Amino acid sequence: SYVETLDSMIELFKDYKPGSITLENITRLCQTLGLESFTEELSNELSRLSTASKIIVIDVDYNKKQDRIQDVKLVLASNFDNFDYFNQRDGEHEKSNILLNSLTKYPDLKAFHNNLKFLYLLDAYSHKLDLFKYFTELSHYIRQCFQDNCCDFKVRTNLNDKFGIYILTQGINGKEVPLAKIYLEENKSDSQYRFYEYIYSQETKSWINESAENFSNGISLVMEIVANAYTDLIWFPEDFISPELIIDKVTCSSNSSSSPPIIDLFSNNNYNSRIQLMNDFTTKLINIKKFDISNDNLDLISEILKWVQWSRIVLQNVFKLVSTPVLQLIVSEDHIILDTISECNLYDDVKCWSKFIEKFQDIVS
Amino acid sequence: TNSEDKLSKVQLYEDLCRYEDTLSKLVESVDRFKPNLDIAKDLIRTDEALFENVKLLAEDNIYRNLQKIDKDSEELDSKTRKI
Amino acid sequence: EFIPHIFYSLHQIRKDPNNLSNQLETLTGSIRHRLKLCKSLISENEDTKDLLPSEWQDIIHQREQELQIKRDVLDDLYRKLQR
Repeated sequence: SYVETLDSMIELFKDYKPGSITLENITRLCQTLGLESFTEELSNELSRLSTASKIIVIDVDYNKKQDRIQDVKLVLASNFDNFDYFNQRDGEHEKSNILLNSLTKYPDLKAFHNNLKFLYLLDAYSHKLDLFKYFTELSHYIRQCFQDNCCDFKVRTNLNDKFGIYILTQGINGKEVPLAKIYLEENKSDSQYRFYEYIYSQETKSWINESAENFSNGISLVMEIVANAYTDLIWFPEDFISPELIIDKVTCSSNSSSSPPIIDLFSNNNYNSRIQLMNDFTTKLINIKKFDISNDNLDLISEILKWVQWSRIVLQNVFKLVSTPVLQLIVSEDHIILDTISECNLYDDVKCWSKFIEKFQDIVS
Repeated sequence: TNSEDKLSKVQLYEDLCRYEDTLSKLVESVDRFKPNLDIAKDLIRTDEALFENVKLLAEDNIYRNLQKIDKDSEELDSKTRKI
Repeated sequence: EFIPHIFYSLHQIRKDPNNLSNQLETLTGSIRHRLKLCKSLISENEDTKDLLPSEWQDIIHQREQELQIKRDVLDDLYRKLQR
């Protein structure tokens, strides 16, 4: 418990004071991650800091006259050279480099440290599973899985100068809104946890493990829900997903009485006087931020995202409209019924959900 | 005697005071080889407050300009006095 | 100068706690040295401690009122003496 507490304190200090962007602080940060580092003088005006590990080599070009980083290059010693370290922006011909941006657009090393920790994770845990190859290809397999399953989700890599596979929905204004981020994290619970390569087969329309011999140990594929943030939190039925797949449960620590705002809305008589609210939930609502979607759990991505989208479009809007100061409104886990007037369920199309909310708003206004 | 009272009146004096207190707590913690996070975070936020007050002191020059215009005032008064 | 040195020593504390106790003790002693000289330098100079908000506005108001009364009396003298 001393080592775990010390590591937690070290993580807290690293996050609380990331340090200023200087060549010395970048070198110290790389050395703190166990990266080999050397500095070369390319010219009287230019110095290069080169940092290396098992697979990754990072060259950082520093302009001595301007006191500024000029360029950053990632090179892999893998047979896979096609690792995307650029931001995916639609319509810019200049692929903006994530590592360079993390050192030029931010006031501190926090953005660079997080991106370097991610590259170091892939480096440490890549062998015959190549995680640089697999993580690149996974973004294509997820995009295909959504096309085959008729899911209206867009897949982008590398959003806002951060490594990750981002899942976007169309918002009300046609603006793309991130729903979730998929990335690899170290499995703190089980160092013997086998992480396999799963490919989405176009032929079977399923995830398949082609090579059960290709695994890495002590890594998990994590799906993080991107909250736009208590009303913007996503709540799940306690039995919606197996508790073994829940990495981060937001425990409302026992000294602030924040029920789900949903459950406080079954307890507090401050309703729209036109609606009698009926709760038909059989399970408790829990706030989940992170899911383990490793191995056979890749099928759950579409189910989790449909719930997140339904919860945002239907549940959160119903709650907002009921909470603003007689028709019966029945709210259950997968269906909502407004007397004999309108209903919608979790398995209906987004167009049915929008029509339900429009009709509900017209009645409640 | 009133000098120290005036010095204690300005905030950055209290700022250096509790910054010293926070480092005293930190050194006591490391002496016990039991580093407490709250002490270090208090130290860093107090240092930040010190540094913002360091900027706030700089925009000094207004008092100096008031001082020169005061000298102009009394020299004009003396000139008109001998007149 | 003690500010940048405090910053830097702070950062190699927060970057490398895994250094042996010798480095931690020596570096904490160095920070204690820098803040000791800090408090000393604060101590000998009264002006900085005074530096360390409506009074400036009051001084500006008194300066402008004395300036305008001087202008008025000088205008009166100019008007009277021209005869």
